[PDB]
Amino acid sequence: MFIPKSHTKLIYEYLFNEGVTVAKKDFNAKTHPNIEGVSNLEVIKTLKSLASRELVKEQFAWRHYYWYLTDAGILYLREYLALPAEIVPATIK
Amino acid sequence: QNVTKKKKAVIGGIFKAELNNFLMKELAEDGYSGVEVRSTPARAEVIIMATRTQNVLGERGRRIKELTSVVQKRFGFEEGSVELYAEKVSNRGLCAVAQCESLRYKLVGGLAVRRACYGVLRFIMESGAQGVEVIVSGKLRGQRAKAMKFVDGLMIHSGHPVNDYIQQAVRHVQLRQGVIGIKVKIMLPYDPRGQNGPRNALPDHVQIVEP
Amino acid sequence: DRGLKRKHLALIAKVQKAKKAAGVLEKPATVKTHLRDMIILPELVGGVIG
Amino acid sequence: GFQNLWFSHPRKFGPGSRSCRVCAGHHGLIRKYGLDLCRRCFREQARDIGFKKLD
Amino acid sequence: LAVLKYYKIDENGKITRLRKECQQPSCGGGVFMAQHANRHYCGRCHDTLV
Amino acid sequence: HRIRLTLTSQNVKPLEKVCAQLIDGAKNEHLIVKGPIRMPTKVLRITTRKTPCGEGSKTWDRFQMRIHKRLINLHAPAEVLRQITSISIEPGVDIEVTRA
Amino acid sequence: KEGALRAVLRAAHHADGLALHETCKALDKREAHFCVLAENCDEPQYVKLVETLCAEHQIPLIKVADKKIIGEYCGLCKYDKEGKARKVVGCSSAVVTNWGNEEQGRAILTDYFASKN
RNA sequence: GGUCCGGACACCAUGACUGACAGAUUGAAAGCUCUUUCUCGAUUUGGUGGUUGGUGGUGCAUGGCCGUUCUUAGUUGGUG
Repeated sequence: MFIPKSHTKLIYEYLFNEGVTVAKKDFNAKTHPNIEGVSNLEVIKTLKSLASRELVKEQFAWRHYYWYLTDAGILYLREYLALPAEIVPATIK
Repeated sequence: QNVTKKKKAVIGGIFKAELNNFLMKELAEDGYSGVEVRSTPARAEVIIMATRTQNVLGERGRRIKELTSVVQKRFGFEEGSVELYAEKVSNRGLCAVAQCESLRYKLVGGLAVRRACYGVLRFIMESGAQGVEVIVSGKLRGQRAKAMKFVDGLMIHSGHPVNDYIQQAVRHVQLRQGVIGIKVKIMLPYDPRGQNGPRNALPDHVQIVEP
Repeated sequence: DRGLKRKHLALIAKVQKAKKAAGVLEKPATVKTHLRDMIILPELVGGVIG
Repeated sequence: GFQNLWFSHPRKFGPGSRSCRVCAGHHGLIRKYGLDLCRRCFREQARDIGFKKLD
Repeated sequence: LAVLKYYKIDENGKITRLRKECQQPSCGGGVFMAQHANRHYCGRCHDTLV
Repeated sequence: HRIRLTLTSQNVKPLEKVCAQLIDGAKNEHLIVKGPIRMPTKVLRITTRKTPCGEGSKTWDRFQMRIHKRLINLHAPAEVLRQITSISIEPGVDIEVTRA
Repeated sequence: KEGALRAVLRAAHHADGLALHETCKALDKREAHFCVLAENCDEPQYVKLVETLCAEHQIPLIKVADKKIIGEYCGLCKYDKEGKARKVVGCSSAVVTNWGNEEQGRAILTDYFASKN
């Protein structure tokens, strides 16, 4: 999907910071409840790409995607986002 | 917030149902058994009854922390307001859901239907249940569907005592040919201490104080 | 009173333009529309609508 | 363009403005007390919600 | 590679913009407006100037 | 002042247990306690068709949830409230305090 | 000094400031600190074009003969688990809106390219 | 009738590719397309694998649920 690099930036930042990400299966919604700026469609598609690349673990229940950051994801996101190796997601802390 | 008590009760029920479904879909491999919600106005405690708390918690309790974060974000709680606690179910053999998932795993692995069903039946019976019924239905042999029932002990069907003594669970298994339904019913034993079963005896079981 | 919508106003403008760009001897060019809920106002009288 | 045409049509009322919270279906929806469950969703979830078949 | 088409390098060495630059509050120098037959269209914005 | 204790539950036994515990606490602290006032129970009924299709005899499932509400009036300006309210607690019962 | 330039460019690229088409709009805002050019740009009218604007707005530049190396000087190529430069693209020109890594070397290259100009 | 890909990921490719004033066009303020030349700039675009979605077929391939046989008193081991 065509997504601005800035929007992907915010999505990845939030995902790495929290360790998890939740999104309702609602393509039309223009505002994610937690991540600001980006739309539900962009959040869903970005994390679906992560899941396809096995960087995240996906679960679905009652019209709600839950996503868990994995170790492949923790490496990829840190290298992509250019953070120090000391920073770690809240879940690992 | 200002919400009628009727709507508060219904919201609590909806929350519990969704939480149960999500945990059932997630910790099925971890031997999930059930969930209890003590939604105190200050903090929402959620007890996850599973057979193996080790896997539920994960390495240094990371999986439970992830689940707490996900629940908070999904249900719009406040950071730290909702807390998850793992719990070890006492008798796995008397928990129908756990045995249903065990049968699911055996059938997925490829154990013969009869062998797996009889193994589960024997284990549940040795665990102390008065009776057990295991039904596996679907495309077990050939294109035509069939249902195979396994019964041992005694089992009640009609009346209120069912709600107290009978514990059921239903699951699906998707094999090459199609879906197969597993149903497990366990009649718990009469436990005066109220741990392995109901505290009150069957209404028709008159017990005599010997002189 | 609730107000005609922008599509309806555009249709009125189109029909008026077609009527203007047409001699009295001949007929105005047909204007095709999906708007079956449009009110027939004097502005439209004379024009040809599909 | 696409921005003002993809979901132009309002969905503020009617059967299309609601859905069962589990299957996203518009048919046979229970709105009493804000359940927002279909007649089939509710039969499965009633015990968990706290409804019982007394009489 | 029409980027070079909106710049005239004077023989001495300095440059002069060959296209009317935009004047929108947000987009300014750099972004150029199309050399349309009768109008000039900002690309980053609307800002049509006839 | 009149402290209002509203205890609501979907099960009578835990609700009455908690109510008795609060009453006993107040009496032990020698407070002016107003007996448990029983509000009329609220019955929420959903009647649905059992079938997931339109076929068969028309049979209906009658589900109902009951809500019981208890009122306790206390004349206690001291922090004996904090104690009596904190000690007694039970799952399935929600209690709330109001400064009427 | 190539390593220092690459390190500086990496942080700018991560910060979304590293930028032809875009490079012009960068120095029209005078947010460019410097630009890297190539002598392999066959287009004669192209080469002189970029130097003038960089000079006009007071944004001195660094010249690196061949383009393919500047393509490597972005991190925009995919690697064989060893930083192996694979499938690079021409980078005839570039701009650095915001500063990057190699703070010490970044300090050096600011003096370097300004001291000799 | 018309629009959008909301065709993940992998691989090979070749300013890749988005978007919008105005005229035309259209039921349409739909940059859908054509005139026009502007603008973001690796996300895209083309192809090959693979997915994804489907209130499409099959209830005579199935699960679950319901109805009915059947609201009647009916049913089954163990050891003999």
